[PDB]
Amino acid sequence: SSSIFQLRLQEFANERGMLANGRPCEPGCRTFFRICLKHYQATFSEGPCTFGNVSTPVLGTNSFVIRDKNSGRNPLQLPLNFTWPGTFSLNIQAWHTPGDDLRPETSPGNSLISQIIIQGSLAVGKNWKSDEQNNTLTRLRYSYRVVCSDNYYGDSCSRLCKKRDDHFGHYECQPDGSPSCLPGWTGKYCDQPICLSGCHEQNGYCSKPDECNCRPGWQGPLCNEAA
Amino acid sequence: DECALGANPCEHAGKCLNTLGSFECQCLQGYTGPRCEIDVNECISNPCQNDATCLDQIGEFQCICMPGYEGVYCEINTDECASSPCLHNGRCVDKINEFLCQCPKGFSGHLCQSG
Ligand SMILES: *[C@@H]1O[C@H](CO)[C@@H](O[C@@H]2O[C@H](CO)[C@@H](O)[C@H](O)[C@H]2NC(C)=O)[C@H](O)[C@H]1NC(C)=O
Ligand SMILES: *[C@@H]1O[C@H](CO)[C@@H](O)[C@H](O)[C@H]1NC(C)=O
Ligand SMILES: *[C@@H]1O[C@H](CO)[C@@H](O)[C@H](O)[C@H]1NC(C)=O
Ligand SMILES: *[C@@H]1O[C@H](CO)[C@@H](O)[C@H](O)[C@H]1O
Ligand SMILES: *[C@@H]1O[C@H](CO)[C@@H](O)[C@H](O)[C@H]1O
Ligand SMILES: *[C@@H]1O[C@@H](C)[C@@H](O)[C@@H](O)[C@@H]1O
Ligand SMILES: [Ca+2]
Ligand SMILES: [Ca+2]
Ligand SMILES: [Ca+2]
Repeated sequence: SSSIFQLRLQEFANERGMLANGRPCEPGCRTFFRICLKHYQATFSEGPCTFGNVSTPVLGTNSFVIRDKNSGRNPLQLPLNFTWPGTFSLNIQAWHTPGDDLRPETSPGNSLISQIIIQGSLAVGKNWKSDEQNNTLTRLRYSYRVVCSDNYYGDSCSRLCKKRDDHFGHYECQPDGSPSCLPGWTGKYCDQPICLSGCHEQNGYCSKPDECNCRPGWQGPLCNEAA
Repeated sequence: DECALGANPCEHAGKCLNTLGSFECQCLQGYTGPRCEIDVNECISNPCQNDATCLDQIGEFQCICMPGYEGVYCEINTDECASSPCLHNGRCVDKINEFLCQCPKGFSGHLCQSG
């Protein structure tokens, strides 16, 4: 995967602890989430989660604030098998499980609480796009983004840069994925040594930075003196 | 020769081959650029028709069809009347991801099969 869809769940409110069918959660709504990501579609929803899907363990009961956990993770991660199309559909479902929190999705007694559906445009970037969905029973607060995987760069995450300090290159990685040459090197892949200052362009050369070596028939510190 | 000097210069498991006095990469399918660092965009040729969406994938493209379309390029309108669904000699009309049965007088229902 070259890019990742990241979704951060921030706040959920279900103050009366109700299910979608109108029955109250008993004793409380033990809430976990289901995420369905897919391509943009305006027509009534058809078919599977084409961009991927994921489920969470129970994060809270009834109303609760959801906090991040770098390592039940939040933000959630959906790694992508494709270059990011630029548009999407997102479906978030809130569920109640009467069973144990280990893979609540596999539990037989689950009942839906509520769900939302969004669609739109998103560019790859580190900025979080923030959204709220309020209805009379429940509220959901969240934010999302698409960022590159480690060592992928560019507006479509299509360019790979991995830092080198050996024979093939001496560089770091810029935000656009282009190599940033360490001091004394040049060229696209930073594999060209910058020869000593004033070393004759045609008659002198270097294999190491800050050096001047003479081609046949030349002499002096800068290799500019014929024979 | 030159590939021996250092860690493989070809990204994405590419194949280094020495050439005289320098070198080149033989990239796995779907990758381009001198050192295989660029993911080829297979969707550049815009193969997908009928408002379909082209997914650029590694070494291949996939067209996601609007509902009711099929084929590699979403170039085929699926014939929903192929199985002859309509009963009591109703008329099947092939629509977009749908089929409408027009019943003769006195018949009703989706497949026109009632009193
Ligand atoms: C959904 O509900 C939340 C809280 O119940 C709203 O958040 C407040 O929105 C008002 C304006 O609508 C702001 O003046 C407040 O500052 C917001 N609260 C906080 C803590 O920032 C949210 O706006 C509601 N959404 C809609 C569309 O009405
Ligand atoms: C959800 O993802 C799993 C694999 O992670 C897949 O087997 C399943 O078909 C997906 N469900 C939908 C509705 O796309
Ligand atoms: C996802 O990517 C892997 C390797 O990148 C590939 O082998 C696999 O077929 C891809 N999935 C699909 C559905 O094409
Ligand atoms: C453009 O369309 C061709 C069909 O010839 C397809 O094979 C390519 O992958 C696409 O870029
Ligand atoms: C054959 O009949 C079925 C009825 O379910 C219809 O859905 C298909 O489109 C058709 O081929
Ligand atoms: C990709 O999928 C197709 C079917 C359309 O819904 C497009 O709008 C979307 O980008
Ligand atoms: Ca060579
Ligand atoms: Ca590709
Ligand atoms: Ca049709």
